[PDB]
Amino acid sequence: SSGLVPRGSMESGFTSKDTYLSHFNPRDYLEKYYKSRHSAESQILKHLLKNLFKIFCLDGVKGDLLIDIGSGPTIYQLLSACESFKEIVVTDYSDQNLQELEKWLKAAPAAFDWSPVVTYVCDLEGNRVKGPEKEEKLRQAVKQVLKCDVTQSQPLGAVPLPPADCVLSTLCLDAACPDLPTYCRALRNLGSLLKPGGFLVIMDALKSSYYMIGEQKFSSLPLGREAVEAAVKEAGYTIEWFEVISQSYSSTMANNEGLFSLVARKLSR
Amino acid sequence: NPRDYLEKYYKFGHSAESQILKHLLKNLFKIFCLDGVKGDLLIDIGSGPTIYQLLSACESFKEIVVTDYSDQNLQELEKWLKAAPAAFDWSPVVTYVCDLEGNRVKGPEKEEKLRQAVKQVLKCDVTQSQPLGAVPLPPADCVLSTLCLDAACPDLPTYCRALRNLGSLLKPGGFLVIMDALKSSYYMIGEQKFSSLPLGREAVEAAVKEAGYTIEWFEVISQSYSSTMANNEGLFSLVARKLS
Amino acid sequence: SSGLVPRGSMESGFTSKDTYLSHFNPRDYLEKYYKHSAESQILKHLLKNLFKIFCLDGVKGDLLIDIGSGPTIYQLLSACESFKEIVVTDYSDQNLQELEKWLKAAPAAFDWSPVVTYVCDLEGNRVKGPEKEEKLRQAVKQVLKCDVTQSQPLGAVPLPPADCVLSTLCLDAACPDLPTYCRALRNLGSLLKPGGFLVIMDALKSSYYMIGEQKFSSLPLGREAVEAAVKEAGYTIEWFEVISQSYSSTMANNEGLFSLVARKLSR
Amino acid sequence: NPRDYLEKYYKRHSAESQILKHLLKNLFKIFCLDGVKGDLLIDIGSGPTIYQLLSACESFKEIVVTDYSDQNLQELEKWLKAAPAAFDWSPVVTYVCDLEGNRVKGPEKEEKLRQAVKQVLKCDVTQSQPLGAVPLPPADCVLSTLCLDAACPDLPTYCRALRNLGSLLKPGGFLVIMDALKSSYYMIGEQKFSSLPLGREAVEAAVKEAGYTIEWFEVISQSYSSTMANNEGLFSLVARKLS
Ligand SMILES: NC(=O)c1cccc(CCN(CCC[C@H](N)C(=O)O)C[C@H]2O[C@@H](n3cnc4c(N)ncnc43)[C@H](O)[C@@H]2O)c1
Ligand SMILES: NC(=O)c1cccc(CCN(CCC[C@H](N)C(=O)O)C[C@H]2O[C@@H](n3cnc4c(N)ncnc43)[C@H](O)[C@@H]2O)c1
Ligand SMILES: NC(=O)c1cccc(CCN(CCC[C@H](N)C(=O)O)C[C@H]2O[C@@H](n3cnc4c(N)ncnc43)[C@H](O)[C@@H]2O)c1
Ligand SMILES: NC(=O)c1cccc(CCN(CCC[C@H](N)C(=O)O)C[C@H]2O[C@@H](n3cnc4c(N)ncnc43)[C@H](O)[C@@H]2O)c1
Repeated sequence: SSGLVPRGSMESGFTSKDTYLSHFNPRDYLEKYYKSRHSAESQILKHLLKNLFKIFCLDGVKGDLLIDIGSGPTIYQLLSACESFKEIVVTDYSDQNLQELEKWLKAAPAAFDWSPVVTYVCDLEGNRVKGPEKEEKLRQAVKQVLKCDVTQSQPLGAVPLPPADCVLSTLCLDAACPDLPTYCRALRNLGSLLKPGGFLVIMDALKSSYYMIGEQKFSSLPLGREAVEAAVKEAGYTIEWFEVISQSYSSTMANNEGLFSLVARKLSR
Repeated sequence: NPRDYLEKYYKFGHSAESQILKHLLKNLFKIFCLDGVKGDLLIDIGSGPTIYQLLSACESFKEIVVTDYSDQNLQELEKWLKAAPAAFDWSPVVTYVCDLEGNRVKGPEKEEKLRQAVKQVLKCDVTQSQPLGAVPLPPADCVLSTLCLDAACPDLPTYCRALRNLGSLLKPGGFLVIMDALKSSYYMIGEQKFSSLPLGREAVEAAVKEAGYTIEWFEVISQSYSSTMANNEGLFSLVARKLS
Repeated sequence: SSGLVPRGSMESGFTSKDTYLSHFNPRDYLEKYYKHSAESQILKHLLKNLFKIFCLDGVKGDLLIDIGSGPTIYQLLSACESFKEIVVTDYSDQNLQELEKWLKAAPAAFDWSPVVTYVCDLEGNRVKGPEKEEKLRQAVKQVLKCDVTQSQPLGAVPLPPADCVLSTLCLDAACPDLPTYCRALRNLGSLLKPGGFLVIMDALKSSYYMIGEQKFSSLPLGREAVEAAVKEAGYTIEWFEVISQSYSSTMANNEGLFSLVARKLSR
Repeated sequence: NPRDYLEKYYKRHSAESQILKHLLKNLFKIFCLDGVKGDLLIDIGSGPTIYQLLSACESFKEIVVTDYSDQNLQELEKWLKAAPAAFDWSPVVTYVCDLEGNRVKGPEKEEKLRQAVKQVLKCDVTQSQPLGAVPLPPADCVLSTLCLDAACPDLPTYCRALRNLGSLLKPGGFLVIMDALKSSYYMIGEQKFSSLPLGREAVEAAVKEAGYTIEWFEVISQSYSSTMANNEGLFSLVARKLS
C-alpha cells in the first residue's frame, strides 16, 4: 500500500513480524528519532533519560542482571541503568538492529554517535565522569546481544540466563503486540525472565496506532493508561509508580497522545 | 465462463455457499427495505451473470443499471432479463426474498418488477477514472458492488482508487453499498484459479475513508466459502455515504 | 460531585454498584431514552437488529436469559417468537419493580405499544400489538436479581442451561475495566449451554451516560477491545456490526454502537 | 498543633520517611531537571514545613509561603528566623543537597531559601481571593503539597479551590500539586482530621474543569501507615493555566 495502512498490516490488521526483518532500517530509525533543536523528538528523549536516571540512580532500582527487551538499535536507555546493574543483556527481534548494536559495542567507527546523549546523561548524573568513561562502562556492562520475540512464552528461546533483577522495555510492546491479550501475554512472557519480586520498567506511547520511519509506516497498539494498568496487573505485577506526560511526537512521525512510564514488581504465587 | 460460476456458487439442493447467499440476501433486504436506502437510480458494479443482489433493491430504486467487465457475463445476465428458457433458474432465490419481504408478492410479480427496473446493461471497469467510459448517466443515488472489487484490484492503492472512481457516479450524499470477501487471495471456478486481494477489515475501512466516504454501518461475518472454492475468512458488508 | 464525575465514582473512578440502587430512576430512564431524535433512531436500529437475529437468522431455542434488562422490554419483542421461555434480570430492584408492573399490565406501567406496533410491522403484521404483548408477557417466566461481576450472576437460583443470553446496553455500564468485562462475559457463559448463543449490543467508546442530570459511568471500549474480550471469554464471534449513529451529546459521549452474535466454544 | 505534626510526619525507615523522600525527589525533578522556573512562586497551604521549597528556591527568585493556620505560620517563621526553638530540618536539607550534586552544603541551601521567602501570608483556598486583601503580582508557579485534600469538603469545593489558586497565576503559569489519593482522614497524634478521598480520575477532572491543561501526572502506590492516614498512594501533577 501507500500509507493507507501500516506496512505488513493489510491482511491481518497489524504490521507482521517479517516487516521488522525486511523494512525496519535501523540507520534511518536512529536518524529520524535520535538525531534539530528542541524538536518534539528531542524533548521526548530528554524526558525518557530523566526518568531512567530517576528510576535507576535516585530510586535505586538495582541488581545483578538487567535485560532490555526490544532494544532496537538504541542504547540511550541503558546509560543510567549500567550504574545500578552489573550486567546488561540487550535484545531485539530484528537482526538488523542487533547488527547496529554490536557495531556500537565494538566502537566501530561507522557506528552511530551517541556522544551528545551520553554527555547529557553524565551531566544529569553530576558530571562525576565524562562521556567516554561512561560509554566504555556501558560497553563493558553489556554481556549478551540476543534475538527475542515477546509473543513467545520463552521470549529468548532456549538461551539460558539467570533470573534477572530487572526487565526494561522502552517503546517496544506497543509496536510488538497486535491486540491487548497479546500485550498481556507478552508481559507474562517477560515475567518468565524475572526473579520473584523483580522489577518491570516499561516506557511507551499512549494511544498510538502507527509510527513513521520517514515514509514507512509501522503499526502501533493504541492503548490508554487504564488499559496499560489493567494489562500489567493481570499479567501478574503490582505497580509501584505510574506516570503520564502530554508531550507527543510530531504528527509526521506518530499519532500518539503522550507517553507513559511505570515501575512494577512481579507478584507472589 | 459465466454458467460455470453460476453452477458452482449459486447451485441449489446445508452448504457454506448456500449460507453465504442467504446472509447476502438478508443484508440486502435489511439495507434496501427496512433501512432507508432508496432513490431514483441504482448502479450495480461487477454484477457478473447474477441478479440476486438486485431483488430487494428494485423495491427501492425506480431504475437500475447493471455493469460488469466481461461481456460474456453480461450476455448471461441478459438471457435471464429476456427470460430465455435456458436462462439460469433464480426462482428458489426469488422465492426466498419474497418470503423475507412478508410474502407481500409472489415470485412472478417479483421477477417482473426487476426486469422492468433494469434499464441498461453496460460494460464497466472499476480501475478507470470513468468506470463506464463515454456512456453518460445521471448522478446516482446508490452504487452497489457485491464480490467485485476484491477480484478487480491487485493491490490496496488500486482498491482505494476504484472506490473513488465509483464515487464519480454518485451524488454527494449518495449511498455506497459493498459486500465482499475478507482475507481471500484466490477463488476457484472449476479448476481455473483467479486472484483476489486478501485484505482485512481495517484495510477496507482505511480505503473507504480515504476514497472520500464516511461509513454509516459495517458488518463482518465469520462464515467462509468452502476450501475448494476460496480461501477467504469471512465477508464484510458496509454502507457508506459520499462526502462533499 | 455536581457532574464533574459520574455519580458514585469519586473514589474508585467508576460508578459504584450501590449507586444503581440509589440513583437510577426507572421511570426517568424510560422517559429519557424510550419515549426524529438520536434516541429513537438508535431504538429503531436495535429493534431491526433483534428482528434479524431472532426471526431471520434462526437464533432460537427453549430458554433465553436477558441480562441487565433495566426497566425495558423492547429487546424481548422479536425474541419471544423464537424462545419458549424468557428470564429477565437486572441489578436494580427499582428496575425489577418496573418490569413486574408491566408484566401484570398494571395501569400505571410504561406504555410500550408504539414500540410494540413497530416490531409487529417489522414481522409482517401477522398479529396486532396487543396479541404480541401478551405473547411476551406469557413468555417471561422469571424476573430475577443479577450481578454480572459474580461467578454465579443469578446467585443460587437454579435454571436449566440457556440457549441464548442477551444483553443490551448493560456490560459497558456494569464493568469498570477490561478484566471485569471479560470476567463478566465468562460469568454469563456459566448460564449457557455449550454452543449457546451470546448476543450483545452496547455503546462504543462511551465514558458516561446521562439520565437527566444524573451522570453514570460507562466503560469506553472500542470494537477491537470488545472482540478481544469476547474471544478470551471463551466465545467465537459469528457476526459483528458497528454503526456510526450515536446518542445525542446531552445523553452520552458514545461514538457508535456495536452488535454481535457469538457462540460458547467447545469446552 | 504545628510541632506535633512536624515530629510525627517529618522527623527513620518508615512509611512516612519513604513518602518524604519521594516528595523531595519529585520536587527536585520538577524544579531542577524539568526547568520549572521563574520570578515568583506561591506556596499554598505550607503548614509549618519548608521541605517543599528546598529545590524550588533554586529556580524562583521570590517565594511567598501561605497557610490557613496562624500557629502553623509562626512555627514556620521560627525556622525562617533561625530561632533556636525551630524544627531541625538538616537531615532533609542534607538529602536535597545530596540530590542536587552536593554543589553546596546545607548552610548555604538554608540561607538561599531564607532570603527567597519574601512574605508569610494567611490564605484560604476556598475563597475567590485566597490571600484576602493582600495584593501580589501575578505568579509564575503555584505550589501546594498535601493541602487541598485536607481543605476541601467535596469535589466541587476542590475544583473551586483550584480556580481560586489560578487567580494568582499568570496565564501559562505552572500549577504543581502533590496530595493523598483516597484518604478520608489523617492523624496528628490522637487528633483526627478529615480528608477528601479523591481518586486520580477525580483529580484530573477537577484540574481540567478549573481551567488547566495537565503536562504530567504521576501516581505512586506507597501509603502512610494506617496509624497516620488511610490513603492509598499519592499523586503529583504539573499543569498549566489556560488562557
Ligand atoms: N508505539 C509507537 O507508536 C512508537 C513510537 C515511536 C517509536 C517507536 C519505536 C518502536 N521500536 C522500538 C525502538 C527501540 C528502542 N528500545 C527505543 O526506545 O527507541 C519497535 C521495536 O520493537 C521490536 N519488535 C517488534 N516485534 C517484536 C517482537 N515480537 N518481539 C520483540 N521485539 C519486537 C522491533 O524490532 C523494534 O526494535 C514506537
Ligand atoms: N474475491 C473472492 O474471493 C471471491 C469469492 C467468491 C466469488 C468471487 C467472484 C467474483 N466475481 C463475480 C461476482 C459477481 C456477482 N456480483 C456476485 O455477487 O456473484 C467478480 C466479478 O468482478 C468482475 N470484474 C473483474 N474485474 C473488473 C473490473 N476491473 N472492473 C469491473 N468489474 C470487474 C468480473 O467480471 C466478475 O463478474 C470472488
Ligand atoms: N453504556 C452507555 O453509555 C449507555 C448509554 C445509554 C443507555 C445506557 C443504559 C445502561 N443501563 C440500562 C440498560 C437497560 C436496557 N437493557 C436497555 O437496553 O435500555 C444499564 C443497566 O445495567 C444494570 N447494571 C448495573 N450494574 C450491574 C451489575 N453489576 N450486574 C447486572 N446489571 C447491572 C443497571 O441496573 C441498568 O439497568 C448505557
Ligand atoms: N490528606 C491527607 O490524607 C493528609 C495526609 C498526611 C498529611 C496531611 C497534612 C495536611 N495539612 C498539612 C500540609 C502541610 C505541608 N504543606 C506538608 O506538605 O506537610 C494541610 C494544611 O492545609 C491547611 N489548610 C486547611 N484548610 C485550608 C484552606 N482552606 N486554605 C488554605 N490552607 C488550608 C492546613 O492549615 C494545614 O496546614 C494530610
